[PDB]
Amino acid sequence: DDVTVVYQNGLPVISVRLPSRRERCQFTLKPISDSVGVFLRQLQEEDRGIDRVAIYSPDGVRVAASTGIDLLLLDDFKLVINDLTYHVRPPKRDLLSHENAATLNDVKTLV
Amino acid sequence: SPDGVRVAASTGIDLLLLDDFKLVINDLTYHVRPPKRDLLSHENAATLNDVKTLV
Amino acid sequence: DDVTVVYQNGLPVISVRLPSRRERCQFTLKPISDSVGVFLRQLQEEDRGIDRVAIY
Amino acid sequence: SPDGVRVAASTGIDLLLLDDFKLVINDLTYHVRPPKRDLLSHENAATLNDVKTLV
Amino acid sequence: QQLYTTLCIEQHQLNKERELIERLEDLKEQLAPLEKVRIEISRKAEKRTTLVLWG
Repeated sequence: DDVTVVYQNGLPVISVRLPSRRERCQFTLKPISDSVGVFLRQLQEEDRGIDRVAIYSPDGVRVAASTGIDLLLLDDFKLVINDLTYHVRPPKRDLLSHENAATLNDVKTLV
Repeated sequence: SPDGVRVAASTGIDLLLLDDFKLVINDLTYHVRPPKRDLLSHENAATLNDVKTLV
Repeated sequence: DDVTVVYQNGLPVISVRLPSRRERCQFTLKPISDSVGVFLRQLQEEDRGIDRVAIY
Repeated sequence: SPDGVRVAASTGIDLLLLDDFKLVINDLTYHVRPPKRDLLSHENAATLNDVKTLV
Repeated sequence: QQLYTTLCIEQHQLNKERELIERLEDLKEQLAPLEKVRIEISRKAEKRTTLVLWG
C-alpha cells in the first residue's frame, strides 16, 4: 500500500508493506544512534524476499548507509524496495528558521 | 501491536515495553499491559529547547 | 494467473508465479533424472519468499 | 594530494579538507575542491571575533 | 577547547548513558549466580553468631 511514518513517545515508527508475505510490518527506530543501514538491514532480514533495498533523496541522489537517521527524517525520501519506489513524507518538526540555521551551521563549522 | 500491525522481529524489548501490546500464540491472543514506567534513558529526537540551551 | 505445463524439445516447461516480485518463471524439468523435491528446491532457490512449499 | 603523493588511511578528514585533493575511484580521477575558509584573515583573535559576533 | 566541548557534550553523554545502562544490566546478570551462593554462607554465619549471643 503506502509507507507511513508516525511519532510515538518521541520515536519514529515506520509502517512498511512487505512484498513476500504481504502484511504491514512496523519498525520503530532510535533517532540518534541508528543509521540508514541499520533500517535497511532490518528490512532486508525481516522478510528475506528483498534482494535490493535503497533510500534516495527526493532529487534523485541516494543517501549512504552511514548517514544518521535524524538527518534523514527532515525532508521526504524515496524507499526503493525490490522494484518499487514508495514515496515517504515524514511529519515536519518545530525547527530553526533558515537564517538562524545557517548561523548555527557557520558557528559549528568555524569552531 | 494494539492497532493490529505486526511488530518487526528486530525491535528491542525496551522499545516494545513502552506501550502495551498483543502476543498471538497459535489460537489465542493474550493482550499484555505492562506497568507504566517514567524514564530509563533520557533520549528522544531534537527539540528547540536543545538548541536554545546550546546557544 | 494459472500454472501452465507445456512441452518444448521433449522436456516439460512449467511456468509458475513467484510471490516476491510477482513475475512468472519457467522451470525446465527432466522427467527421468529429476524428482519432486529437487523441483521444490529449485523453486525455493529462485525466490527466498517461498518458505512454505507443498505438492498434493 | 594535488602534488601527486598519496594520503595514508590514518590521516583525519579534518586535515584532508583544508586543501584540494584528487579522488581515484576505479580509473577516473575527480579533482575535489572543498569550500575552504580564508587563511590570510585567519588570525585567531579575528576568527574568535567572528564567533563572538555570531553567538 | 571549551568552545568545542559544549558543541560535543550532549550527544556524548547519551552514548555514555546507554553504555552505562548496558554495562549495568550485564553486571547484574553476571552477579546473580554468585548472590544465591553468598546468601547461603551468610545464613550459617548468622546462626553461628546467634548461638554465641544466646550462650
